[PDB]
Amino acid sequence: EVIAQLTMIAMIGIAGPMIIFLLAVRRGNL
Amino acid sequence: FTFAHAVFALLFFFGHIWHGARTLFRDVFSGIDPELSPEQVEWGFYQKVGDVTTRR
Amino acid sequence: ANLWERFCNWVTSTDNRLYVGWFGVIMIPTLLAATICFVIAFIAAPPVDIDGIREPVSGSLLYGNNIITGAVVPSSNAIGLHFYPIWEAASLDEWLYNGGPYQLIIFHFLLGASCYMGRQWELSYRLGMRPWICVAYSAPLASAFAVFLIYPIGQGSFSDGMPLGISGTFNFMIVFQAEHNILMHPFHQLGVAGVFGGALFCAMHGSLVTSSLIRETTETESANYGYKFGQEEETYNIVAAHGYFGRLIFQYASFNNSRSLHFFLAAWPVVGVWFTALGISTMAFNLNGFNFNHSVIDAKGNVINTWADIINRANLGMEVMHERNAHNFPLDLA
Amino acid sequence: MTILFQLALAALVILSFVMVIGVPVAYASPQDWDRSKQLIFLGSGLWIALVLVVGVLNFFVV
Amino acid sequence: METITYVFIFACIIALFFFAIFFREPPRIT
Amino acid sequence: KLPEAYAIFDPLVDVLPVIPVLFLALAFVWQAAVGFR
Amino acid sequence: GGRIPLWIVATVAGMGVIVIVGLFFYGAYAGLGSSL
Amino acid sequence: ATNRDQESSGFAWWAGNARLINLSGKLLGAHVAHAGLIVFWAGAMTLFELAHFIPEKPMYEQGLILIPHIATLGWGVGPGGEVVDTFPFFVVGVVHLISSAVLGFGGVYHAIRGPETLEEYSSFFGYDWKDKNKMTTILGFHLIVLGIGALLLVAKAMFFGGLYDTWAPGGGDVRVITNPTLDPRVIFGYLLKSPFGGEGWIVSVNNLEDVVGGHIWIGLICIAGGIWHILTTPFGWARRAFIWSGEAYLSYSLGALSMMGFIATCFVWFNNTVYPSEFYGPTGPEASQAQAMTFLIRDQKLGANVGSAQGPTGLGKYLMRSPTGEIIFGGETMRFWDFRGPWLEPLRGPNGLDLNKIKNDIQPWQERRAAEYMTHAPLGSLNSVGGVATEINSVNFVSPRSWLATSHFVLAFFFLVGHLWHAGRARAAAAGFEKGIDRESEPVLSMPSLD
Amino acid sequence: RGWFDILDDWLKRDRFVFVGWSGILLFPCAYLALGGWLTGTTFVTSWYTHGLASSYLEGCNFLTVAVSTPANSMGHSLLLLWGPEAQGDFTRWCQLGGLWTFIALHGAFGLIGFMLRQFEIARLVGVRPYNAIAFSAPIAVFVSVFLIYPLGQSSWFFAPSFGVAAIFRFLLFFQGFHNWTLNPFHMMGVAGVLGGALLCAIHGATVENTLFQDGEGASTFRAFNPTQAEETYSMVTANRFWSQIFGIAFSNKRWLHFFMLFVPVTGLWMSAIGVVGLALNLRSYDFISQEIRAAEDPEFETFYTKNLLLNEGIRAWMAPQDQPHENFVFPEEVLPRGNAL
Ligand code: CLA
Ligand code: CLA
Ligand code: CLA
Ligand code: CLA
Ligand SMILES: C=Cc1c(C)c2cc3nc(c4c5[nH]c(cc6nc(cc1[nH]2)C(C)=C6CC)c(C)c5C(=O)[C@@H]4C(=O)OC)[C@@H](CCC(=O)OC/C=C(\C)CCC[C@H](C)CCC[C@H](C)CCCC(C)C)[C@@H]3C
Ligand SMILES: CC1=C(/C=C/C(C)=C/C=C/C(C)=C/C=C/C=C(C)/C=C/C=C(C)/C=C/C2=C(C)CCCC2(C)C)C(C)(C)CCC1
Ligand SMILES: CC1=C(/C=C/C(C)=C/C=C/C(C)=C/C=C/C=C(C)/C=C/C=C(C)/C=C/C2=C(C)CCCC2(C)C)C(C)(C)CCC1
Ligand SMILES: CC1=C(/C=C/C(C)=C/C=C/C(C)=C/C=C/C=C(C)/C=C/C=C(C)/C=C/C2=C(C)CCCC2(C)C)C(C)(C)CCC1
Ligand SMILES: CC1=C(/C=C/C(C)=C/C=C/C(C)=C/C=C/C=C(C)/C=C/C=C(C)/C=C/C2=C(C)CCCC2(C)C)C(C)(C)CCC1
Ligand code: OEY
Ligand SMILES: [Cl-]
Ligand SMILES: [Cl-]
Ligand SMILES: [Fe+2]
Repeated sequence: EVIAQLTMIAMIGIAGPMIIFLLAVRRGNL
Repeated sequence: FTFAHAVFALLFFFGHIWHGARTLFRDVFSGIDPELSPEQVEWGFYQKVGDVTTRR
Repeated sequence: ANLWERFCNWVTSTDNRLYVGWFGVIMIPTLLAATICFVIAFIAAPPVDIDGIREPVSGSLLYGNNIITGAVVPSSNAIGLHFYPIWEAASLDEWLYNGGPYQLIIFHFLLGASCYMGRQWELSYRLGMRPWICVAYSAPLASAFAVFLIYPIGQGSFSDGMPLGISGTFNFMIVFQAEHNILMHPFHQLGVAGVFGGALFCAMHGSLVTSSLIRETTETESANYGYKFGQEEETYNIVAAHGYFGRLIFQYASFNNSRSLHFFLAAWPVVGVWFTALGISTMAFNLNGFNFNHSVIDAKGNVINTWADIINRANLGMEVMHERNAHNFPLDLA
Repeated sequence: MTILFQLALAALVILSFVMVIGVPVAYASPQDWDRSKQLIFLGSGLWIALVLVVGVLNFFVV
Repeated sequence: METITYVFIFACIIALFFFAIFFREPPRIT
Repeated sequence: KLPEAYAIFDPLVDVLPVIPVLFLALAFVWQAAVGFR
Repeated sequence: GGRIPLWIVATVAGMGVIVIVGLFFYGAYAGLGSSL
Repeated sequence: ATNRDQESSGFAWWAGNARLINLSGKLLGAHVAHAGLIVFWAGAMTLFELAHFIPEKPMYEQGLILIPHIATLGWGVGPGGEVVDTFPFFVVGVVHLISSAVLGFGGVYHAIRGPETLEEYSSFFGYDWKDKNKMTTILGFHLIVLGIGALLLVAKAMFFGGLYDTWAPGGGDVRVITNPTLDPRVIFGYLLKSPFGGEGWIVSVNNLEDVVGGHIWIGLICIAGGIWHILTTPFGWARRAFIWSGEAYLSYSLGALSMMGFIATCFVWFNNTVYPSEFYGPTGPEASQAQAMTFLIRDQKLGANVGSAQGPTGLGKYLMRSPTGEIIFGGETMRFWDFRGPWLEPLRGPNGLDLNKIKNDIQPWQERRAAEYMTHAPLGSLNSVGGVATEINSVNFVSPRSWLATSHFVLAFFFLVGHLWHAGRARAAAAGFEKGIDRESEPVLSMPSLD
Repeated sequence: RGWFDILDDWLKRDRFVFVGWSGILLFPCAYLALGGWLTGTTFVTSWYTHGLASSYLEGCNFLTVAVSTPANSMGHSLLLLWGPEAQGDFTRWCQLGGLWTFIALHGAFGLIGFMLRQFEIARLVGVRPYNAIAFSAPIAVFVSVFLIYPLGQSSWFFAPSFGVAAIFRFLLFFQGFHNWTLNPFHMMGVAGVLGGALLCAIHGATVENTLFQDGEGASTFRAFNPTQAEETYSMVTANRFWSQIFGIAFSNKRWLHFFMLFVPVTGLWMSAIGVVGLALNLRSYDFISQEIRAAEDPEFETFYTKNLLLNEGIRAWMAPQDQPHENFVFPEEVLPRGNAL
């Protein structure tokens, strides 16, 4: 119910920092 | 009576601070030493703050 | 050259003892009219029916006021937000009764102070300065617009604008607490941080710079003569002020860049006062301070009062006595 | 076809969720401008189709 | 008498303003 | 209410409006990444 | 001495406060202090 | 290091978006991506409101600001503003939100992959801030686009179902407009009205005919100005008056937006035509007039002659005269006698409120509306305790009118600060002393003393 | 080297957080002021002293938590934990208000410690102690408001409770019972604080907007070296600006920063004095001349009379619950109220 809400926003939120993370490994163009 | 003395006591606290400071800081009342270097005020140069004898 | 160019050149001249400027062309007349009206109303104007209930409030010195009690009284609630120039009255007597001076003073004043702000930009342009002093002044300007203009608009009447007086201001503040719980509004809490912190940082900066003045005088002359106007070199040792203040707290809670330190001084109060002017400006539209009245209750449901409930008893005292004759119906909806 | 519209709809959502992380990493990685050109150009048509497919299915369930 | 007194003090301050602007010690560049 | 078909997405929908604030936050995570050059 | 990059600890630590505070605002509406 | 750090671009990280000033392609991405965010919010928020929406409660009891915008356009609503089909709300929601992703896609492409600068890839899209012909052409294109948009509203009102009309009899209803007002004596009379009490400048527009007709004029005005500017170049006088720089244009628009937010603020606070109270709740004035009406009704039923009742001050307890003689409600609400609303206008006569209509013609629906509105006055606390500041917790209400007016005042204020900041800086940067004073040519040092 | 000299050495060591002799007083009293506040706003009630909830534990939030004053029935007791009232019983101490005196008195000695620390560090670095002197105004405020004021009243009950909304209540008590807005010592304090805020803002903005171009980037912060000789902004262009904008201007940098010290420091001191008066109920409450006229002339009204009516509503509406130990029973019919409300 609220785990539904909190699990969605858990995933949406980490989504952003992950992009930054992935692009660092590939010595991406940060 | 009470009003005036409590008021006067309070103000006289400030005179104690004013004249106490002027005694203990008489040397720099007209200003700080114009030839004072960061080895004396910056961090680490001396092991004891202010003591020039504590190099390194 | 031609006549218009001579005039333009005098108007914008950086050699006039007081800069005039294009903003100054509007500011000067409007500030003069506000000031002359204000001085004459404060001394001699007869009682004003602020609340529109034929219950005139005496604000002026000749009608039995002193400096602390006197005021130019806001215009009648019967007028609301209608424009009430002198020429809309049937006579000066009617205009004085209904509070017209107040309108004339605040409108000319808001205009002139708006142009005082633009003048600050303009002179800084002619001098080759950076332009953002006028941004700093926008905080007090915004504040004045809030008590004299925005809050009347939200509430439907200049009669609820802040009076032009010492006690009138207190009246305004008490009433505002009862209708808006401004003490419980974060934007006003930010204003208090702004001005307490402003005063703190003021005293700090002055104390810290003064602490590290360079011995340039004897003990029998003012230390102030150690500084000569225009002088190339600085007269205090910022390294010494950092060394003192970094030890007072710790090294990085202290500033060593003079520009960052002064930008902090500008920003702290300016921002805080912006927030408090926004506080008045949004409570103008009745988005009031936090309400925690009967917020705590026990297992059965009795109210367990907090300090918020105690504040609310004061608020209720102000509510039920203010404008004691002007309410016929139970809710004070404006 | 009830359960078949929820099918398409989480397809959209599990594709958006991929396309959201993937497209910016793809773009600012120098390695595979071309190894990944096909990817995004496909997920795109795939995304769009899914939106359209979910758009017609709505008018069979909603 | 009290009105005269308040008005007189206010009027002295306005006169102070004038002298303090126009008859200031001129700041000069030593 | 949403259309009952999309009810199973109600909690996704409750969190979606705050997503634009995460963009502001994501800019600071990114400059922290690049060390505020 | 520096095996975990600072930008990471920042993000972890931030979202940690966001959660704790988020919870305090939740409790403003639930249970004790909610007026209910 | 393609700008993108402080050594090369001259701006620190906390003003890094100023690194983009002369990178037209990266700058294009920032704007499209940001447009993405705006259309996303329109979409996510509307769906959020839909999921939380109970059609039996008034809109204004449920914290909705966007669905009332859709209802005013004539979708999903019937007589008296009853919600009769939520499906259109859903549609507005999903289409904006879907659309945000294409926008999203386009901005992130341009800001990362695409050419950082556009002016060598194609001479039509690339631009120089200082090109006065290129700038007015972009202005002209956007002018035309705006003009179309205004005509879209006209199209909805005249050809595609109409608008919610709070003044339509039977208590309000959607209604097609067929006689927009074109007389420019009316349309532009609104612009010359005073903004003060009882006139209200353009906020006072109180019928949908004037609204639709204004949007015909504005659409055609914007389309004609678009062409003007596409074909013209600024005249000598205008060139000498403005600063021609990216940052100056920015400051002109911050100025514009500030002015508009303040106007919006007063629109939502005072106007109950294009912000119907069916949807937004009563106006502050409306709620206060409604209170006096409610207690007039109660006491008249008990036997009070409300026209002859002298209140404590000597003014009528229920009815008094405005300063030009109109019969208005008494008590503090005397400041609000400029209020006009559909629930109230039936009691109005040539000399104001009509005592015979008050003694005979008050219908139960007016009593209901006046009680409803008096108890949804737009007063409430920041944590949404409804009522005056001294009210106890219980009622969880803050009027959409408060929310929309406070948010946009705040926003309009900071955008005026932005204007002053960026206008000042643009002037300084154009004169070349925005980084400080040149020690070797300090201007005041070459000036005579004031004294 | 005697042992006193060796202990000096270690106390005055250059570390991340300087200690000094002044530390021995400062750090323990400060920590415990802070600690007992946190502890008490988190866990401790005001039920037995005030009839109020006051902790997170009870459901209060950051704005309504307080460490509240002891009950009026304690008088001015020190409320020592080992004293006649609580008799060493920690729980009873918390319940009778002992945390308020704990915080009040540890805080007092901590402020002492801090000022001595200001003096101690000044001496060793070799600067003038104007900062310590500036700290005297916060000490006058704290002493006047928190100690002197209740010592003149019936008990510590009427000192301020340590809480955001508790302090707001204190503000309003002072309006309704002392008419403190009317008090010229408060008015001078307002001038010093708003005036200091003004000086803070206008000085910072002037420096920022008269800077010299000492670098080539648009971030102007990086064009300052703390060891440079030269003024980083132009006093001469600052002076001309303000001379022509406002008619006068500072021309002396020393006087300007001395004035910045003086204005807010002198204002807090003036307000302290007014509060010492109020300790005794020696208020500027009334203007006798207005009252003689108003009593005789029902048509004479001013903002001064309107405000007392408000004061009167505050007193009667708030006293029963604000001073529960008085068992004030005010029937509805005695409550002052205007029409309708
Ligand atoms: C976003 C909208 C927009 C913007 C930014 C511009 C911007 C510009 N226009 Mg264009 N214009 C537009 C829309 C716009 N226009 C539309 C829709 C039309 C259709 C009518 C026109 C018609 C038009 C003409 C005919 C001309 C311009 C010109 C110009 C340039 C000079 C403007 C100037 O001096 O400002 C205004 C500044 C002034 C100093 C004017 C002073 C007048 C007073 C102070 C303002 C009040 C007058 C107001 C219009 C009416 C009062 C309303 C009131 C009751 C509220 C500038 C690039 C001029 C130019 O150089 O053209 C090549 C020009 O001659 N524009
Ligand atoms: C609406 C907000 C907004 C927008 C649109 C931009 C946009 C931009 N910024 Mg600005 N910025 C912002 C807020 C914003 N910023 C804030 C708040 C700060 C302060 C922290 C800054 C600080 C800042 C600095 C310091 C700099 C910029 C720069 C730039 C440009 C290039 C950035 C780059 O190379 O990314 C590189 C980063 C990455 C590749 C990491 C990933 C970023 C992508 C875009 C994430 C997208 C996620 C999204 C969910 C995608 C999936 C959706 C898909 C299905 C459509 C770009 C146009 C740079 C510039 O001017 O270049 C010369 C620059 O140097 N900005
Ligand atoms: C105002 C916004 C805007 C602007 C000015 C540009 C401008 C440009 N883009 Mg970008 N772009 C945008 C938005 C924008 N784009 C969006 C939203 C997307 C994602 C969908 C993209 C994706 C994109 C890519 C992937 C590429 C470009 C490229 C280009 C260049 C050539 C485009 C061209 O010749 O098309 C020619 C124009 C047409 C064929 C006209 C038809 C296009 C549509 C149907 C117009 C419809 C307008 C619409 C209905 C109006 C309403 C919008 C909304 C309110 C609903 C040019 C610099 C190219 C580039 O940089 O070179 C490599 C490139 O590869 N753009
Ligand atoms: C042919 C020229 C042209 C046209 C028509 C447009 C059109 C547009 N640009 Mg502009 N732009 C252009 C060239 C053009 N651009 C150039 C050369 C540059 C520099 C490279 C830019 C840079 C630019 C930026 C930076 C941005 C835009 C944006 C926009 C959109 C504004 C959103 C809006 O107001 O919708 C609100 C809705 C309405 C006002 C009413 C409904 C919209 C109607 C139906 C769309 C009709 C548009 C259609 C193309 C016009 C008919 C043809 C016309 C020539 C007669 C709009 C679609 C913004 C945007 O959203 O882009 C993503 C934006 O941020 N443009
Ligand atoms: C609300 C107003 C306000 C606060 C909170 C405040 C705070 C402070 N001012 C300080 C300094 C100063 N303040 C100065 C002038 C002023 N200070 C002012 C107003 C304030 N100043 C004003 C208006 C002025 C202008 C005259 C100067 C000149 C200085 C400094 O030099 C000094 C500094 O470094 O500034 C940055 C610091 C003292 C550090 C210290 O004693 O640590 C030790 C901590 C101790 C001993 C604990 C104190 C115990 C307190 C008194 C009681 C307990 C309070 C609870 C913990 C919290 C209660 C919270 C509720 C009441 C809501 C501290 C940050
Ligand atoms: C619609 C939709 C979608 C999409 C979505 C998206 C688009 C998302 C986004 C997302 C995002 C966009 C996110 C982001 C996030 C972020 C974050 C989470 C951040 C945080 C931050 C922090 C915490 C910070 C910290 C810090 C730093 C880093 C540095 C400095 C300091 C500080 C502390 C500030 C999907 C697919 C699902 C599907 C369904 C629908
Ligand atoms: C550039 C840049 C940036 C920015 C970015 C941006 C701003 C972005 C945007 C983006 C965007 C703007 C995106 C969007 C996307 C979206 C999406 C992804 C969507 C999707 C949708 C869907 C999938 C839907 C579905 C559904 C339906 C249909 C129904 C209901 C339910 C649901 C909701 C599920 C930053 C600052 C960070 C950094 C630097 C650079
Ligand atoms: C839709 C509508 C309508 C109509 C509308 C219209 C028709 C409007 C118009 C509008 C307009 C028609 C506006 C205009 C505006 C104007 C402006 C806003 C101006 C400004 C200007 C300026 C800003 C200037 C400046 C300057 C100067 C003065 C000097 C030199 C420098 C410069 C250039 C800076 C109505 C209400 C009926 C109804 C409803 C809806
Ligand atoms: C009293 C006493 C004592 C002592 C005690 C103490 C020492 C305590 C401690 C305590 C403490 C020491 C504690 C602490 C606490 C803390 C806290 C509880 C905090 C919180 C915070 C927060 C929650 C924050 C957050 C935030 C905000 C709010 C805003 C901005 C952002 C941030 C995130 C930062 C003894 C032993 C003698 C015993 C007897 C009595
Ligand atoms: O607060 Mn109370 O509310 Ca704003 O109006 Mn209704 O009463 Mn009266 O005139 Mn001035 O004051
Ligand atoms: Cl009153
Ligand atoms: Cl009333
Ligand atoms: Fe300074």
